[PDB]
Amino acid sequence: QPWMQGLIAVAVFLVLVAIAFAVNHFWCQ
Amino acid sequence: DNPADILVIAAYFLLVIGVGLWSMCRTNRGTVGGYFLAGRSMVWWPVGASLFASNIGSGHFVGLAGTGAASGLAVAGFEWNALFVVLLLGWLFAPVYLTAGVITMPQYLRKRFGGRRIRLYLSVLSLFLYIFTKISVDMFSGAVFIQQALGWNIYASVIALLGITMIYTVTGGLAALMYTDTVQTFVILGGACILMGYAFHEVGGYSGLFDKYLGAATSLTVSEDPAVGNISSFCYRPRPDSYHLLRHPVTGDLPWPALLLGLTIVSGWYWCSDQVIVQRCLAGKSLTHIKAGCILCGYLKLTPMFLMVMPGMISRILYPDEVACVVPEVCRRVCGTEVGCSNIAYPRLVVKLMPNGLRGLMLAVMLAALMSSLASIFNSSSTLFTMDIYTRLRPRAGDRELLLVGRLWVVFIVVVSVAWLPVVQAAQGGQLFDYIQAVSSYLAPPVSAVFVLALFVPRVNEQGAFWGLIGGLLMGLARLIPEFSFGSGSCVQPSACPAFLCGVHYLYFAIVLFFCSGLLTLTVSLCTAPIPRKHLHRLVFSLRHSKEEREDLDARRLEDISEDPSWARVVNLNALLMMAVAVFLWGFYA
Ligand SMILES: CCOc1ccc(Cc2cc([C@@H]3O[C@H](SC)[C@@H](O)[C@H](O)[C@H]3O)ccc2Cl)cc1
Ligand code: NA
Repeated sequence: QPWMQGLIAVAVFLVLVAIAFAVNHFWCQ
Repeated sequence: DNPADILVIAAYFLLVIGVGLWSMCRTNRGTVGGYFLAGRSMVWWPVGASLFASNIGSGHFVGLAGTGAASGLAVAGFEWNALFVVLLLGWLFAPVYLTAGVITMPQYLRKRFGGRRIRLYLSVLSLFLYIFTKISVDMFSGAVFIQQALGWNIYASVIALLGITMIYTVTGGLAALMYTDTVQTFVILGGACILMGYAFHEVGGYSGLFDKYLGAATSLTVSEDPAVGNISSFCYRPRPDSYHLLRHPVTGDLPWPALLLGLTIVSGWYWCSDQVIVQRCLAGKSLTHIKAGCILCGYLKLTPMFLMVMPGMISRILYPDEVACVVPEVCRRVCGTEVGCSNIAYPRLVVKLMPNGLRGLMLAVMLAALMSSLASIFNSSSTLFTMDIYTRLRPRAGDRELLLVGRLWVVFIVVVSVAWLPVVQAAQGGQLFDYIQAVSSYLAPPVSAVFVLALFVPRVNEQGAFWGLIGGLLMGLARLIPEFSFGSGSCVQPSACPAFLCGVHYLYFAIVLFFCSGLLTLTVSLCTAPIPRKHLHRLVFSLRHSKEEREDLDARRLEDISEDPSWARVVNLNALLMMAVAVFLWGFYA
């Protein structure tokens, strides 16, 4: 199904932006 | 010859003259700031509409629909990489170039490293890139669309187009061009949506494209020429991964690691290190207006897969014996190019699907695309030459002589392009769109490699940056010269290029060349003595908020890139949403 591929892509993207907020919050301050 | 077509072509000219006249009546073009950087006064919608219209040419219509017909939908790769890399422009590079107070991108490297030699080198490489990879594609694709749609003389018509974009360029500067590009983006998107509509109606919807495309083979697959004979089933049948962006990493026509890395690298030069796009980002009223326009451009850069690529695939379904020809005799009869006829895809949908009135609109679309792109190149090259080269030859120049020399360079770059038009007409079919993207992947990664180290790694010094660029030109020129030596041929007539040179996709050589320029720049930097921080304030991403007194290796209201935290909140949340939509659409077609 294409719609599932799209949503998995967005899910992994929101995981990576949550990781970006984690890394700069613990490692820039 | 239709009353309607002629009226629709002159309503378009009245809009372009109307907004030009309003802009010149508003803005000041007696100063260098005004004429070259719009007085630093442009708001979000001019910035983004300009970034879109400066990018999208006649080559997008001819190239992306051509390649869409030929190979299916992974050329949307080109346009969609841009969403991610226009976020880079705003959030990472333009902060630094607005605090550096630079007018040209060679001037940034002068301020950052401090030799005479890097700024001159970059100007001359930039000017040749604009002749080879930007002007050539616009002249070529214009000539395809005139030859097919109109049937006029493709010498006279290119001269007349090039002449009127000369007058449109020299008459007002960036200000006029940006505000006008807000019209030209509306005209481009409007007419392109109307043609998308007629096309998708003809094949019977979106469902119709995806159940008819893989069947869309020509029925003329046997030659009258000895030592050709029966054309292979590999090269007239459509590619069986045609509906997938992410193609096989070793045997794909566009391998997915090559798409994602190699286009992020070359797109990084194009969007973030290149005077044509970055002049739209040095003419903004504020950094928050630059970030807003980055998002408008990025949402607009989705549109090209649905407005050029899919139309071209609908063209292969509707005219398979003319758009998907493989026999040399047949291709010589159809489009005058023995090596294929993909390029007529968009031109042929326009000349067969549009009624009496809207053919004129689609001529307005291609004219809008071509005019916007050539004017953006002629203005940016004007700035590049005038500011960098003419102030080396005459230092005590001053803001009047510089405008005269800026307008006389536009005349010179038009005449050089006229002289270069027969060479680009020597490129035969859709090979040219492979040539341009290959030359980009051989020259630009060294420039991408310096600007990322000039901006993010303050240890890198002038000797490093210079030998980085020249080491790169040397590695890159290896591929370019040995390739152009054996030409291209086709799928029917494979070239004799030894495979180790060719068989590595040019987007993979982009990645290797970037890391080799990077490693050389870092190695020569780390051997030689560094640049201290008193030389580096407000010119490195680390030091873009400094307030300390820089010491130039070469008023304060441009130095300040603080935005209102409410408006910052808004552009930061729209960027994440725009990324989420881009990622969803890459998932959908991967
Ligand atoms: C097989 C190749 O066929 C094609 C590749 C690209 C295009 C459209 C095109 C795109 C670009 C830009 O290319 C840069 S990378 C230099 C990207 O960053 C940017 O988003 C693109 O708009 C430049 C010229 C052209 Cl003709 C057509 C055919
Ligand atoms: Na354009």
